[PDB]
Amino acid sequence: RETLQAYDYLCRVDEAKKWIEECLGTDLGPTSTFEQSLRNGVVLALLVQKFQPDKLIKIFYSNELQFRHSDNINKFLDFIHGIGLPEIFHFELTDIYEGKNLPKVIYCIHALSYFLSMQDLAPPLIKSDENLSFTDEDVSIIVRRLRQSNVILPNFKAL
Ligand SMILES: [Hg+2]
Ligand SMILES: [Hg+2]
Ligand SMILES: [Hg+2]
Ligand SMILES: [Hg+2]
Repeated sequence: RETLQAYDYLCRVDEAKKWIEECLGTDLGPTSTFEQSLRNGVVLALLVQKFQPDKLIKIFYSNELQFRHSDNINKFLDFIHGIGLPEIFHFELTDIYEGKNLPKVIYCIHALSYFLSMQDLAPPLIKSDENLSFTDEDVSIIVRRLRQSNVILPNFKAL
């Protein structure tokens, strides 16, 4: 069933969101729109900054003029490649910039969080509460997205 699959994925997104919220110490909006909110690269770039306090990272989020998403996105990619993590754990610019594989981005955040907490450089990702749920609207939206793509959801369990 697509609904059950949608339910599963929404919990993974919620877990990734909560982990970064805890890391950035800030509120990051609804889970149903979290993936889309990552496309401009700001949040991921802030994650980098946090782990590289000795480096100044120019992050762009101007509301007066359009900024280059890839600039913030490449900051995150350089970081996950720079710490030597396997390519299988990452995502590509297109996946997030064009939103062609947002779940991969979420999987990437899960992977990163595991490696980092494992090296205890950060608190661990936390499995969603068992009673954690979402509105049918949010779930149906996920189902529609799955019906519009050929994307296959990543293997979170194996993490
Ligand atoms: Hg779930
Ligand atoms: Hg965290
Ligand atoms: Hg933008
Ligand atoms: Hg990653």
